[PDB]
Amino acid sequence: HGHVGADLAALCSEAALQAIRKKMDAEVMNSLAVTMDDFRWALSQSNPSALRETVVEVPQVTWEDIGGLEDVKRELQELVQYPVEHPDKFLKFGMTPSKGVLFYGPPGCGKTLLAKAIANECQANFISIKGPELLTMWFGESEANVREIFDKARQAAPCVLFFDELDSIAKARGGGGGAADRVINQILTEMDGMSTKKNVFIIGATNRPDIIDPAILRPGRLDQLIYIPLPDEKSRVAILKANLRKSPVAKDVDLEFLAKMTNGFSGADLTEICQRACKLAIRESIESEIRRERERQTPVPEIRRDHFEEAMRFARRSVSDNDIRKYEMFAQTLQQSRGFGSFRF
Amino acid sequence: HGHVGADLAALCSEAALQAIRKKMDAEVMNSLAVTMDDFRWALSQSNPSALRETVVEVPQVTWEDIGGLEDVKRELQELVQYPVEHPDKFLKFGMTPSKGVLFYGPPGCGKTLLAKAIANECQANFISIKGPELLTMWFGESEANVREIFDKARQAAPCVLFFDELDSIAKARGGGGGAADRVINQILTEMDGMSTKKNVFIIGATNRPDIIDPAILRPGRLDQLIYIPLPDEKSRVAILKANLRKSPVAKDVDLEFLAKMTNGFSGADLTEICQRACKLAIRESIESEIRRERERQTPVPEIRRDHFEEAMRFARRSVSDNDIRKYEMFAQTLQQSRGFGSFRF
Repeated sequence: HGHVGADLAALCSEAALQAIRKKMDAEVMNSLAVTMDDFRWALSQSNPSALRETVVEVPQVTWEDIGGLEDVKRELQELVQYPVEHPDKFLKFGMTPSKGVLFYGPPGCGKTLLAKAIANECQANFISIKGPELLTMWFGESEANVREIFDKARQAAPCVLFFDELDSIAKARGGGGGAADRVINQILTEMDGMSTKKNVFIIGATNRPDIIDPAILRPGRLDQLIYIPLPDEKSRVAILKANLRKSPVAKDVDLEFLAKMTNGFSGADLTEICQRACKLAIRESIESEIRRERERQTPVPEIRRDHFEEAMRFARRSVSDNDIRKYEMFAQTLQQSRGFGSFRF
Repeated sequence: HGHVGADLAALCSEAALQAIRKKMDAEVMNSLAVTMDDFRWALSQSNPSALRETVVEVPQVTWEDIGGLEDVKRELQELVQYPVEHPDKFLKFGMTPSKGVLFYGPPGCGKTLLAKAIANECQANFISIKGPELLTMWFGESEANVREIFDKARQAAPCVLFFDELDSIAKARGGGGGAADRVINQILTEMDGMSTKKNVFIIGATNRPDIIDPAILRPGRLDQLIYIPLPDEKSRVAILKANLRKSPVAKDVDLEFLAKMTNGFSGADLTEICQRACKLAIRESIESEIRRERERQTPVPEIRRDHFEEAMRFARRSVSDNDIRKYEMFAQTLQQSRGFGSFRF
């Protein structure tokens, strides 16, 4: 990751030289074996340069890592895919495609992997602007490097410009102020700049949806807001299956049972359940090797479900019942139907 | 109103003597004509004594004056009628009938006429304890006259003890305090005292549901809370029809059109629409009599729909969009389903 072609040449170079300095003696030269251990050493000792240069890439989440969220899935399809994959209908009905949408909800409930998924269906380059980048632009007073971000979105079109943690700045000046940050204002300017063409969609997501600039939520700007709740039972069984993918997990482990036990568990907590089960399998397997080598020389092939019990004993429902309460209060702050239901004639 | 049998005898006496002092001359004595004008004069000059003695009476609202509120109607039936009209099933399933329920919502949206209606189906004596009575008990430090109210409910069983404006005291000490009022505590004592038998149901209703004592909302006490929203289109067409009942209203007036125009209008505002239409019909009819008698001697049979236009010009949606917002926030403070939906097995 963060490896340009010259970095890859350096990687192959140092791996081949690790093979050379592993052989360590002319026919033996031709019999060199560049084995995966050499490439792993080269990776552990490779200094890449292409970090801090944000990568545009169609991500790999495929909407099955993020299960559930079916109405949110329909809104995201209608907001991203329909403008770009069926653009004739939009110009037929005269609807301008929406410039942006704004996720909100509990932290780490599958918001980043919910814009990657729709960027994957859209086959659009995904540009994630994390919260530290916005903060860095707010502190160096370099509020004009978000012109570069939007320009990079323009060249890398179609896009999903995931302004992750859009309320980082508002948290960073909690309190003389009141609205309209340094670089939030530049995001507003360069968001009002581009037309509804060029298929660049800003999906900036906020943990705290009330402290944000209310000028962001104006129409034309990120006017659609989409509540991303805590995972439903389908959503968190898909989350548990996705976090445990590529990891050798047992057959007698019942992942739907785990997803059925865990009600208020955010997606990040469901990762930390698996990352404390994998870690505990590491501990047991390493201890197995240790007491084998010291005694038997002189295996835990899979994460057994007894690891998903003593690992799940340290289960912290990280988001409170009063955080999601306030997110619901903001949610039907945005719900003001109020009697215009059954509008018939 | 407020007339005991001795007061009715005094009423007939003064009406008959008004007939006597209207005749004002023995055969003419037998030809006295006690006409309705004499009874109306007697009523206008009758001093009744039975006021300030609260009346227990099966009220006349019949659930059609309060239209709509269908789920609220089902909850009130299940809470009042089913304990008293089908009590075998409750002792079969071991369910104790709930001691009380607590309405809340926007002021004057049909909360008083929503406990009268269910007291009418239940055919239960309806005891309305208005907010000034609770305030009077809180100021005189006579917090032991609510023992008498509950005792009167016990004798007048089955009851609907509508503790109207239960949060009068909490408004009267808005702010050193914090909870547990003088006579709210006695309401709690005599509410916990009576058993689930005797069929006495407390339906105390609050405009402000958050300032009330949180010990009221404990189970056993007024644990069920029922949101009484602003009238729906069926509800406010029934309200407009009920307020205009006994008043001569035209045929070309379209009351469903009125109820369809008025979205945020509380029930009290829909009364003041009709009580400014009736008042303007009074003005036009009286002015008709005035310019007839001064000129033609020397009719507005009905409230025409041109009165319901210039009367509707002075239409004040009295409850704001921020009051009902807070009532909805309290309502989904009482909604924490949150993932236990689709609890299957």
